[PDB]
Amino acid sequence: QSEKHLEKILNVDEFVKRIFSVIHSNDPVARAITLRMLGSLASIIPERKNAHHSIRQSLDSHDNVEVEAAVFAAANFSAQSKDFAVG
Amino acid sequence: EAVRLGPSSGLLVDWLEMLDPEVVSSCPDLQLRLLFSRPSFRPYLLTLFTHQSSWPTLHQCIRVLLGKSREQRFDPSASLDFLWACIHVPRIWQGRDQRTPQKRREELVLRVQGPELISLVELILAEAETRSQDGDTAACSLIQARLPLLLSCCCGDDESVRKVTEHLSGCIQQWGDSVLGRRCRDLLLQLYLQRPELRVPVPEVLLHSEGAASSSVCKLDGLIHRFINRGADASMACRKLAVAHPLLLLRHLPMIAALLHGRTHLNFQEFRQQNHLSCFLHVLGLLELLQPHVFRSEHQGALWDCLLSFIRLLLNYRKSSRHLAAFINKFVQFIHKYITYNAPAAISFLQKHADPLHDLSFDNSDLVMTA
Amino acid sequence: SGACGAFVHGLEDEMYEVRIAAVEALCMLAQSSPSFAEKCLDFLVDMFNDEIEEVRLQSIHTMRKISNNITLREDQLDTVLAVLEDSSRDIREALHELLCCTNVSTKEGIHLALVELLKNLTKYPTDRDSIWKCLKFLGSRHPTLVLPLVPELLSTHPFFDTAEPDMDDPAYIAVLVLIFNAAKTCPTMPALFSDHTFRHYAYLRDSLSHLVPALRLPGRKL
Amino acid sequence: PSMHICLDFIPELIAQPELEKQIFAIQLLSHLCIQYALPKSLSVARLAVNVMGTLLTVLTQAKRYAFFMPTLPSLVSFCRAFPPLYEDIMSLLIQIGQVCASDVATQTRDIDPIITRLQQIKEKGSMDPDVQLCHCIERTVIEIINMSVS
Repeated sequence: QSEKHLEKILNVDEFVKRIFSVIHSNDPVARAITLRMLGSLASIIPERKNAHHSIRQSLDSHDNVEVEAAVFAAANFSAQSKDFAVG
Repeated sequence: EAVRLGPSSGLLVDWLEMLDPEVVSSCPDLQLRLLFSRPSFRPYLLTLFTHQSSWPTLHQCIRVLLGKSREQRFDPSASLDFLWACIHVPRIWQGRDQRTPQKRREELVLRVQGPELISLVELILAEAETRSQDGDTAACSLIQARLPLLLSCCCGDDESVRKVTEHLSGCIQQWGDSVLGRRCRDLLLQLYLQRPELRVPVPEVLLHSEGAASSSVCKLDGLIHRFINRGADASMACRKLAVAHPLLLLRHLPMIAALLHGRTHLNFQEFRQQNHLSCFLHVLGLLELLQPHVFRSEHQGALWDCLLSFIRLLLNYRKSSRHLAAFINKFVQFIHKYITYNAPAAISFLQKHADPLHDLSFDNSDLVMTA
Repeated sequence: SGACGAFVHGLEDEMYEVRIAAVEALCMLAQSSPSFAEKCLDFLVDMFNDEIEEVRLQSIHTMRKISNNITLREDQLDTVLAVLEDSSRDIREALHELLCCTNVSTKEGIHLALVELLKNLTKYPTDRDSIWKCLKFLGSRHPTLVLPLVPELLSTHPFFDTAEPDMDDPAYIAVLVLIFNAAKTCPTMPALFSDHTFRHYAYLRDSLSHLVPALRLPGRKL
Repeated sequence: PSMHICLDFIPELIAQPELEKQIFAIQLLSHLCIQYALPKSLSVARLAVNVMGTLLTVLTQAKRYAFFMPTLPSLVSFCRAFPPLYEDIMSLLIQIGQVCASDVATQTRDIDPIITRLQQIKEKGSMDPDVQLCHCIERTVIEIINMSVS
């Protein structure tokens, strides 16, 4: 919802770390929510290689909602981040 | 199937998915001919039949397609990826952990019968003989790509034995030597397949499962030779694997020739315990146990000449012929290699012309000139 | 007829303005004549402990200009230690270009160079591109010398398969790209790989192509 | 994928006065070791081998049979997953075998599996429980040998 108030964040590294620290769990719904959150943040972190690797790994996962969340995050990170597009 | 409707064809495809829920519902022969024939909407209809047909109908289609029939009523180009999609249906793997199998042996497999697998391998080897513009390396790449499903559909030693014992005849577009040599991926220990591969003498870079054990044994032997209980399999298992499976040793010879390169550093050859007499004698015995492999085809000179130069450097840097049995064994091996083939001498003369000016004694002039 | 020296007595005699000309004549005579290198490489290596910022770079240059038909078994420690004594910001790239174009006799020198490059990385992460390029060149020069060292570089276990290293670690990506570059002409490279090595190669190859080459792994396609 | 956490209560499931709970714990640990390979899994497998070896001398024949009939494939999978345990398992097996060697000779039988020592395995009904346990031990040893050799 609050997308325009996203670029005015001072501490970005700690925020991204706290967001990404929950994608390593074994819960597919949690991983899907984390992927959707990362895709929602595709306007402030278009070069974080960890997010690209997570989206690449979880794109062909054995699930149904996690795959859709990975597709959404991949579209968001492919809008920007030419490197993610070519990858 | 008859009219060449260019733009409207897709419209007809709609009528194939609107008033026809199951593909094989009214007539099986016409649908099988439309799906698998001797066009453009083929992959879409294949995906529809894969993700919209019931399991009994799918098994029936699989058993009627992969059956023994020489009427060419099924395209193997579509049959291969159809089977690959039926094995990897996303409904079969719903929510389990992603990519955590056992690489030693796959448990979840698709069981098949005898004649079914026979017809499958027959059509696979038959369609891989066209080679319109692929060449030769692309055929091997396709074989390597389709080998996983071929090993997954059998999952048994009896099926592998039945597969390796079937060798067709002919001399044009054989393409069987590659499949017979691909047994190294399944860690096959059959002597018939090894004999067939040795008779074919086909050099292949296929990824083998038993190559890791051979590499580990070679590394352990090298470490034991460089350090001096680990010496048990260092000299007894290596030669056993060499006399049993010579292809693995021939393919591992690249990394073996790069070892024992400590002769240039220590030129004394009198103070070394085993780093200059054990590994050299071991590799000399390994080469002696492979007389039929030293005079083999090409793609092995890069290792043969390397081993020859290493032996020459070890003999020249010796403490004035500190070893008697090793020199005699090396001379006998060189004589046998020169008598078995003429390319070995033509390739080693460039080093012999310089090695004959170092000793200049009655020992190097042996081959340079009971019961 | 020659009854003089000026080769082993002209180096440690006076100021370095003549040492530079001496090593220049040395590399000039070694470039033309293919011989004479095996007996002058020792002298060219042992002249590094000269505590002069000029003779060091000139030694790097004369070794790079003669990096052909030469061997290196134990003379590497006297030529690699030029990066620990000081910063040498403008000499480090030359040393890395030298270490990649040369040949190594055994795997011990390869392991020494690798651990030294890892030390330089963990101590100076500001020149990782030069390290990756030199490792690429080293892997493309002689890929066989690293074959008996594959299970020793990366931490792997025959029956555990645990202790997964960090992805963005600048210490493991170097070894990964070195293995991938040495995996070109190796007969059976993936026979000793781990489980995550295949996905690491799949991610690095699709992200960058100037350092990771194309392979024929059974897991990948095309 | 959330089955590894069961390891954290596998030892607690072993220390139970019911033989069925112990058998189920041994089988679950066997499957977890053949699926997951971790040092903690190796430690729990070693503890299971120890508690199975110490239960051979505190159980009667009627309970020994029922406890060692299902739990031998567990040892087979432990050998398949953990090489360094081989010796231990072998020793354990030997012990159990010798125990059976004293149980068959006690009471007269109908098949006399003692003279069957000089027999080979043939690829691939109602009998005596001790003879059945002997045959199960022999079969599991054969499978362990075939897995380790191939």
